[PDB]
Amino acid sequence: AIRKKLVIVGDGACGKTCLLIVFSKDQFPEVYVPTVFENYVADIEVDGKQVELALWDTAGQEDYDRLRPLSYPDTDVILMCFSIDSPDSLENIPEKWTPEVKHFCPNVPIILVGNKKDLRNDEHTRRELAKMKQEPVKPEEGRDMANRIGAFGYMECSAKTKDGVREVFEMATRAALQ
Amino acid sequence: SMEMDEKDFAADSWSLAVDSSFLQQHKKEVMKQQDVIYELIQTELHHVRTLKIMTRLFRTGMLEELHLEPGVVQGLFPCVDELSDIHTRFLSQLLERRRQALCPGSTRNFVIHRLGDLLISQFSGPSAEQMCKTYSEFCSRHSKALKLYKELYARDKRFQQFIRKVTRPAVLKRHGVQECILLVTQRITKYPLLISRILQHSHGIEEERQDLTTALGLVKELLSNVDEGIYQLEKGARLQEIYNR
Ligand SMILES: NC(=O)c1ccc(NC(=O)[C@@H]2CCCO2)cc1
Repeated sequence: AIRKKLVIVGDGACGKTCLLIVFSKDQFPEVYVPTVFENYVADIEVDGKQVELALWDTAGQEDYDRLRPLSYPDTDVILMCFSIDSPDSLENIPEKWTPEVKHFCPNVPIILVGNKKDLRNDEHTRRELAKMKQEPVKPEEGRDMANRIGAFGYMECSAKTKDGVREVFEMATRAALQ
Repeated sequence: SMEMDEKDFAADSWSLAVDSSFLQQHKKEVMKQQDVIYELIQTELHHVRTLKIMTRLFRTGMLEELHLEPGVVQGLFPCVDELSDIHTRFLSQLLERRRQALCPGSTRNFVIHRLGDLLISQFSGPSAEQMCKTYSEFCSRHSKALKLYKELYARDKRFQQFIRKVTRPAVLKRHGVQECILLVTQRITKYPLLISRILQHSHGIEEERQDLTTALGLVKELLSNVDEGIYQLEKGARLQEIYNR
């Protein structure tokens, strides 16, 4: 297998840690959801090619501008996350996360990922957002931002129900192979 | 890691580690608090273990089996002895706090009610100064270490064979040289996430909520100081490139 490296970036409440935990764990965390993610080396077979994909989180590094870039060396694919229940996490993508990743990871494919897609049809989420003149991120709003920032592609998933999780990591492997 | 500690931290959580008859005797809030304290100790155990792989497996194996130029092994594993000393002592205190709290007749049933004070001690005074100086040095030498590793792996056959041999076992899957370096750099930024979640479930005793709030503040000051003290070293960087920063 060829070795590839993946790093997930995004705001503190974007759901990046939960996404890495659910993908890596063999059994879903029904008793305890871990606070942090150390690292993992996933065995993935995509389109007939065997890859060892090493997974890394940037959670905890959001406020430390000189510590955070040390996670970037030799990255082959970036998952850039936002939460669908947080339109404010989408607005930070183009002028905060995108220029940083393009500077430290030139030519590295970025997949923009909309997490917590299950909250798009959650009444509590819709009521809370409606108090700040907001609504859950629309599918076209995600695609348009991905198009604008020069992302390799746009995908959506739910770490809670597991829907879309496998497809995100299999597509990340294909991007890393290009 | 030693077998005694691995078995004590083998379960996915505190609620799965203790006996179910002991678990049933506690309130949900106590269980939530204990599950996060257990994760902090379990990840500290794994972090000290990463430092042992770096010093004993990699560093020592290179000195005893390879003929590398002087000061090359130091460049690959900067501050590893100092880091191991800081974290082994911290782990010792965390493990003794759990051990003191075990019920008589049990090696697995315990509740830690007073973690805040231990965290204030670790993240204040001389021990905090040592952590700040050591991580400022380590994180400033991080890129240099990865480049030196990549150079040696590409040009030295015996170095390539040594790495492939010692990293072949399945238990080393996540612990290659470059993975260990990033695991260590990322460790310090895990602390505020763990402490904030422990604090979220430690409101029952006001003295404990206060101590954890103080510990959280101390960790953040330490991280801010480390972040401000970083400047990446580069092999062959000229003085002109440095003073024109
Ligand atoms: N193509 C592969 O080698 C492959 C790797 C991993 C998976 N599993 C998952 O992605 C799911 C996601 C939640 C639990 O496991 C499936 C296939």
